[PDB]
Amino acid sequence: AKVVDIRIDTSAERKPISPYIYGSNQELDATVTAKRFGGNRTTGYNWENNFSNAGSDWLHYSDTYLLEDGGVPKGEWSTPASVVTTFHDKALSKNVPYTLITLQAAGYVSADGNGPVSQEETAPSSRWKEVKFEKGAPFSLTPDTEDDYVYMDEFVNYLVNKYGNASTPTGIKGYSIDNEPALWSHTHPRIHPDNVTAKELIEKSVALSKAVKKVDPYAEIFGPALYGFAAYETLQSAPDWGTEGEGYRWFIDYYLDKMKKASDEEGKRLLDVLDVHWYPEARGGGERICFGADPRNIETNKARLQAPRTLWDPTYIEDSWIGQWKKDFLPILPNLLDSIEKYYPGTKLAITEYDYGGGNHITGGIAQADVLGIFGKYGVYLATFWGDASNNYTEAGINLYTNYDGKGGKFGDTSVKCETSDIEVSSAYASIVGEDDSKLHIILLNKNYDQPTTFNFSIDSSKNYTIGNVWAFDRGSSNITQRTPIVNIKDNTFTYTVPALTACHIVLE
Ligand SMILES: OC[C@H]1O[C@@H](O[C@H]2[C@H](O)[C@@H](O)[C@H](O[C@H]3[C@H](O)[C@@H](O)[C@H](O[C@H]4[C@H](O)[C@H](O)[C@H](O)O[C@@H]4CO)O[C@@H]3CO)O[C@@H]2CO)[C@H](O)[C@@H](O)[C@@H]1O
Ligand SMILES: [Ca+2]
Ligand SMILES: [Cl-]
Ligand SMILES: [Zn+2]
Repeated sequence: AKVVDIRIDTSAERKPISPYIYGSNQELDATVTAKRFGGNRTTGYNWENNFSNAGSDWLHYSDTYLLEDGGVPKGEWSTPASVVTTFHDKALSKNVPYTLITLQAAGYVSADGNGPVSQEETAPSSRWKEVKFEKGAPFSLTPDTEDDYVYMDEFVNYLVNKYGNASTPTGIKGYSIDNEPALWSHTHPRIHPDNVTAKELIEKSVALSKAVKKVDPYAEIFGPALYGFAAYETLQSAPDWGTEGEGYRWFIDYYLDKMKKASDEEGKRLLDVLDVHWYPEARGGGERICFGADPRNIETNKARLQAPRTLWDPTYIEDSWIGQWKKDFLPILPNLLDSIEKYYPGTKLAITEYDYGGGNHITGGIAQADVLGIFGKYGVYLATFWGDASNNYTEAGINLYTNYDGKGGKFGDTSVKCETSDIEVSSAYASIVGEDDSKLHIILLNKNYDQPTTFNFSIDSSKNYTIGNVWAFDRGSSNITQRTPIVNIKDNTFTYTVPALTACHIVLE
């Protein structure tokens, strides 16, 4: 019999959980709290006519993909920014409080939707329009599609004119400085053939941020949307890192320090959120836990359940090149947060793309629930899962926090102290609402693969809990269903046995 003790103190370690950590990039069968318009297709997106380029994802085709995939009504295809206004309109209609829109910085955007762009048509060419951050002339709500430029501040002006600025209820709250710059030369060689330099990225980030904030001083700027660890460390061996990086432990520090320096010179914050993508490299059963992972491989599923620990646990070393060669930078969230504290205090942290895999398997659901608990506990500001609606268990993991009862019930927004005696077989996160502990929320995850786990709970609270309602998902179904309530609570202690591989949300009152 596996027995684990869970100890919670509702008065200790109280910290707000940002409401935006429960987001997505795609349209999911889950209640989300943030929507990001980003990814490869957004680098060459032209707001003036809605065309965009697939880059290496599909023969460098310039077409109407984003209009089609975004579900934009045909009659609006020629309307400026219809891809983005359709995107934000949808978010607003779903009561999503945060919309993050990627702006273009690689350099050029699609001039047309005429198909493949040849290598001989690498920008500049008739197939592209040059991006300029500041128009330097009066904005127009009807941008000229005949000239050679596309202006980012004019794009932002169009959105602010329509929705109000970021301080208002319907305004777009954040903008991203493009997408995965260290991969521009790989994903978008027809736009930016040369490997991005550290100097170039800072120059562009500062210039675009200034341009955006002159239009909407309340908008939050997100950067650099790094694809993965190699970019975090050296911006993918940036051509000038040997010189620019002198004295810096990794590119993350250089980016924060240089953005802080530019902000100090400008007189206002130019970087609001340090933004990175994290697709785990963790392996099990001979394969990575994401990207083509086989749900039949038990060792991979088991590795997926432990992988979230790389985000916070100093004692956990995953099986990957990062776990092997980059221990100095693990656990990853504390290292990113440490860098922020050292080089640009006050900067927020966001994970704008991530996927732990096994999306249609119970372990993908449990890992997703674990990751969200970790994001909340460690102070992540915004997070957006990258993956489609077929990831039913990932969606259950999100709904366990955002809509566990099907009627809007959600995890508390204030994290409180909650410790488990066995971090390998379980995870537990607790929260309350605001400053009130009248209702105590607990996400309890049993990672035991084939045996139930008995949990002995001990809670320190100003309230005496008498009932604990329960909602959970498991291998029987990704649908979250209400379970029999916990009723024998003695002096805020109780014992609850959970079946193998089950994710629960307990609400004590
Ligand atoms: O070209 C016409 C053709 O399009 C087909 O659909 C394509 C689309 O053109 C293409 O742009 C799209 O690309 C995806 C890509 O497949 C996906 O891997 C990638 O994911 C990246 C992400 O962008 C991140 O920034 C980072 O690198 O991590 C993630 C990976 O986890 O995003 C791209 C889009 O941004 O794929 C679709 C489907 O193949 C139509 O299907 C076809 O009918 C049209 O004729
Ligand atoms: Ca133009
Ligand atoms: Cl990158
Ligand atoms: Zn789904």
